Amino acid sequence: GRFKPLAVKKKYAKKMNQNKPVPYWIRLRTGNRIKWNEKRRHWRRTKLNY
Amino acid sequence: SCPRVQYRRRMHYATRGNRMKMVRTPGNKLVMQKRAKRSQGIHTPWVLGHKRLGG
Amino acid sequence: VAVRAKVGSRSYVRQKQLAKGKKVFKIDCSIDVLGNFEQFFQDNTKLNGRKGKLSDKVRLSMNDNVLTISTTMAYRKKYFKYLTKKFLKKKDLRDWIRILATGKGTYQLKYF
Amino acid sequence: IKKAMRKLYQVKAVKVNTLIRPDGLKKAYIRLSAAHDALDTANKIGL
Amino acid sequence: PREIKTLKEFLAICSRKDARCVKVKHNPSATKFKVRCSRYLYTLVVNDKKKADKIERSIHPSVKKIAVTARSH
Amino acid sequence: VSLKLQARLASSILGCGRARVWLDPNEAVEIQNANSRKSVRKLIKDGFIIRKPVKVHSRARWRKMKEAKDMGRHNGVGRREGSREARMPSKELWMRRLRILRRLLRKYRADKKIDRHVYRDLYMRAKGNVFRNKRNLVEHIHKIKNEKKKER
RNA sequence: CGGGGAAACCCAGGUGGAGGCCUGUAGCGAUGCUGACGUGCAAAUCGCUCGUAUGAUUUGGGUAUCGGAGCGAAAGACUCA
RNA sequence: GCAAAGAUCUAACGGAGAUAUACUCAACAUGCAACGUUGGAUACUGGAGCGGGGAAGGAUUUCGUGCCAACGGCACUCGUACACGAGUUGUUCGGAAACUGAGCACAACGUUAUAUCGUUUUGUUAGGAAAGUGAAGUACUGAAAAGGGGCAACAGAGAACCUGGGAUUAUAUUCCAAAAAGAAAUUGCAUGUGGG
RNA sequence: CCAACUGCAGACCGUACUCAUCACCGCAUCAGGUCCCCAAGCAUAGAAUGCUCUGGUACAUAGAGAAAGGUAAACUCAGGGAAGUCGGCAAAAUAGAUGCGUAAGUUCGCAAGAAGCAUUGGCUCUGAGGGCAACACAAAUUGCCAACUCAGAACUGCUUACGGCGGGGAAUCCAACUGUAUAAUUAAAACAUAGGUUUGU
RNA sequence: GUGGUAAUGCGCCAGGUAACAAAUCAAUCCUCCCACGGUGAGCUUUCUUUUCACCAUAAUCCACCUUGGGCCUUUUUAUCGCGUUGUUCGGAGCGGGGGCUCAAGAUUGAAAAAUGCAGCCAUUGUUGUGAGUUCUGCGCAUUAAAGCAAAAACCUGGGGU
Ligand SMILES: [K+]
Ligand SMILES: [Mg+2]
Ligand SMILES: [Mg+2]
Ligand SMILES: [Mg+2]
Ligand SMILES: [Mg+2]
Ligand SMILES: [Mg+2]
Ligand SMILES: [Mg+2]
Ligand SMILES: [Mg+2]
Ligand SMILES: [Mg+2]
Ligand SMILES: [Mg+2]
Ligand SMILES: [Mg+2]
Ligand SMILES: [Mg+2]
Ligand SMILES: [Mg+2]
Ligand SMILES: [Mg+2]
Ligand SMILES: [Mg+2]
Ligand SMILES: [Mg+2]
Ligand SMILES: [Mg+2]
Ligand SMILES: [Mg+2]
Ligand SMILES: [Mg+2]
Ligand SMILES: [Mg+2]
Ligand SMILES: [Mg+2]
Ligand SMILES: [Mg+2]
Ligand SMILES: [Mg+2]
Ligand SMILES: [Mg+2]
Ligand SMILES: [Mg+2]
Ligand SMILES: [Mg+2]
Ligand SMILES: [Mg+2]
Ligand SMILES: [Mg+2]
Ligand SMILES: [Mg+2]
Ligand SMILES: [Mg+2]
Ligand SMILES: [Mg+2]
Ligand SMILES: [Mg+2]
Ligand SMILES: [Mg+2]
Ligand SMILES: [Mg+2]
Ligand code: NA
Ligand code: NA
Ligand code: NA
Repeated sequence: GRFKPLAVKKKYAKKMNQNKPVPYWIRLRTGNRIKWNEKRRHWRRTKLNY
Repeated sequence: SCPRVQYRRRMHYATRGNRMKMVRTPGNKLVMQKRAKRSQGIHTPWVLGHKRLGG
Repeated sequence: VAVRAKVGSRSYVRQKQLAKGKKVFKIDCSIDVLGNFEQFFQDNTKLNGRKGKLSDKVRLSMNDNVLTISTTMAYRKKYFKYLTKKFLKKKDLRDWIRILATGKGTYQLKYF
Repeated sequence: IKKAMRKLYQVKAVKVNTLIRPDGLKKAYIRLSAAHDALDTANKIGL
Repeated sequence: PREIKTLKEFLAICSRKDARCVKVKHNPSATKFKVRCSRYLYTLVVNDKKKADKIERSIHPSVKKIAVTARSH
Repeated sequence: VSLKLQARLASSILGCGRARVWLDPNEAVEIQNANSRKSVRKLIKDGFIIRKPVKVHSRARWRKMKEAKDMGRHNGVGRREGSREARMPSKELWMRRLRILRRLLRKYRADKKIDRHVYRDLYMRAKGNVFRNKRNLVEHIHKIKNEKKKER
């Protein structure tokens, strides 16, 4: 609901900023192994519980 | 049919300090407005009778 | 409420009357069929719960495409709009002609 | 924020409203005193 | 909002250094002079047009006079 | 094409449910072009979107039945489901009767038809359930006055 | 408040609204069908029927007592399947 | 096996999702089934609501434009899915600043080989010297006032603001600009007008 | 020094959305679980139950369609009426309101809705029950007006016809009673209870 | 500081507010129904002076009739009077005549038509009665071997300054 402390809000904001796909040019680098993020999180699959 | 109202001041429990009244506005809407608490008023000492003072 | 009502008394319902007054209503039909209209009102304006037989209490006149009703009894202005719609229902004009109030005591015919 | 507006641009702010966004940054809505034109200030800023 | 009962009091208020403007409102049978001032809006009601004209004419030129109308919708 | 956005905005602007918003089925191209509340307001002004009236719920049958009931129909032995006390509370009946009797006695004492002694005598009897109605009490008062006249 | 009585008291009509009182919703439970289901909607649920429903009543948040210890209107019940 | 919660029908528009054919053959007997939107019809929820707002819990699921590989145990042109770009505005609303409750336990003291133990609101810490101030006379300086410091209620106490808006795609008792659409209340410090 | 007027200033954090037959817990968009506020019309005693305007919904895989055998918050059944079965299990059955009437037993409170008998529709009428306005005693009367309930009469009709709503009687055993209680096979005669008694101080 | 016989009106220490339960009966705001009237829409083969919708007024201020409590002064009451739906009050001052106060409404205005709504540069614009509702008032007598939190902050007085 409405209430949360600011520190909790900032932790949730960092997770929101992290939840993104790999930019395409990263796959073109010499000797690259990254294909997908593999740390993607969906709100309805795994809980953070902050 | 009829109108139904909501709380507007972020406290949704009907305690003695959160009494409401229903008022119709110039825009023809029905809204809740908070009713102030009231004091019992000035009294003589409790041991002497506890009566309300004139004037 | 003070006096219990009887079924048999439903044969005579009498309108209230104007104490020291006389009301006037006018319908502006300015916009061939000026007949079949005054007489339509004459034989279809209910008075004292009885159609037709308009005595001296209600009077009509059709002047310059305008129809006036002068009465000393209490009538709602809505009643003559109701009669006008009943009239326009028969001739099948309701899709073009409409009636709108234009002032106190005054109705007017208009186009859609 | 009001004092910084006065220093950085020669404008006077009559009202500052603030919020903290869900991504963590702070945003300010700043109203000028109607003796300055926000459009001209925006043009000078370059936006 | 406060009422003013007298022309003398209305003049004294209209001449204060904080009277921003006076809105003149015409009603079917009365005229209302409303002075914005600083904390309160002051209203003087006149029921006579012959006096209302002299009041509308006796205005200082430091204060602005505004005719109240229904503004563009 | 989908006019969901226009229907939602028109519901918000006109202040009704979606069942009362009417979108013209021949002006779909025009309605497709409105993306803001301002544009939808212009559509409403031009008449491609209108508000329908509510459905009818008529009270005519109830009014006719009420006329019959006031005349005295449909309330016999076979139509009663609640108990007599639930239909007409005896405490309410007693309160009405006693208030009537006390008001009558006050009027007579103020108008000087009876004195304080007769008032005080009848007040306690009215509390004691000696008089069944206003006419009963009035007849008792008249009997008192007649006997007093003869003896005096 | 009416009637009776030497007295002590007795008979009757109202008013009033008591109770771990009665019938019955919401709530809190769980009798019978030994009904459904029994690789379930569900690692205990569903339907009808049934107990109680102003009290030793039901319920939110806070707070206090645990592992040979705690808590228990006492079933070796319950202490995160 | 995908059977509780009664139920859909019709036309037009949209879409690759059709009216999709070798001879022969006018059409049936050789392209079925299924979908979104608008209008119309028919029903259901039935104010202890598949209505409108909040706490706990969740944390972008919210809004717009696209897209339809996987996922939404049938389906999809649709989605709480996927991509890109956006959105939460307060002197007065809730909290804190600033109350006390059931309670907690820092200091002090005691105990223990061991503090990671005990006491700590029945007016109240500690064998216990726990007060740092106004005022008088420019900071300074030094008389009174037993019982140390703090936490614990977003439903108890406390708490100065109301309507209108043609003002959003999405926020509003928070946004609106001098005719502030406007009308108020309240706190701090300074001017001057009257009175001490 | 004291209002009041006027000038200037009024800091911090929260604020999207959800709150559930899809946003929370139950491995899931699971017929389970989860605190608070607002609450319309008619029938009716009514927050029972049935239907409806406002707001909401047509989402839960569908189509064609007379097998047997199932499940049901689905029905009937001639004659008999518990013969069935461990056992009337299940089903049937009673039923609202008003008047009359009501046994043994009893801690005098009850038992009791004991048991039982009768009436009830529709239509047209009649009566009763009120308010405030105008030392001398039938203003003991004139006018105006509301809201519903109860009682009586004439005429007329039944195919006994929505929903909702106790079956009753005579006895034995146990426990005084209301309550609690083996979450997931035991709700009892078990536990508690008021009352009685004893012990330490 | 100052008026009125008075109830009471105007410019360190001691009390009070915060501060607390049931039922009954009245209840205001608000909701619903009805009567009368204005505006729009529906039905119309027939019938229907008809059926449906709408007719709005926020905080904050000015001035000053009704109900319910407490009290003052004058006339002094008694087996007797006053009063509630209800379990009661009076020489420790009942009732009547005049007043003083408090609580809750009302009625004037200001705000405020300049707003809102609905037909279409113009029209409209509402006043009465029932029923239900816990604010509030009935001041602080619900079972009771049950008797119904506290503090900050604030208010008034007694004293001296
Ligand atoms: K199969
Ligand atoms: Mg009784
Ligand atoms: Mg009971
Ligand atoms: Mg019961
Ligand atoms: Mg055992
Ligand atoms: Mg199937
Ligand atoms: Mg089904
Ligand atoms: Mg239905
Ligand atoms: Mg959380
Ligand atoms: Mg699928
Ligand atoms: Mg995503
Ligand atoms: Mg903020
Ligand atoms: Mg404590
Ligand atoms: Mg301490
Ligand atoms: Mg604290
Ligand atoms: Mg609070
Ligand atoms: Mg606040
Ligand atoms: Mg929103
Ligand atoms: Mg919000
Ligand atoms: Mg909810
Ligand atoms: Mg579920
Ligand atoms: Mg989950
Ligand atoms: Mg129900
Ligand atoms: Mg038989
Ligand atoms: Mg046998
Ligand atoms: Mg046998
Ligand atoms: Mg059985
Ligand atoms: Mg019987
Ligand atoms: Mg027992
Ligand atoms: Mg029992
Ligand atoms: Mg068990
Ligand atoms: Mg069992
Ligand atoms: Mg036992
Ligand atoms: Mg009460
Ligand atoms: Na079974
Ligand atoms: Na109901
Ligand atoms: Na048979």
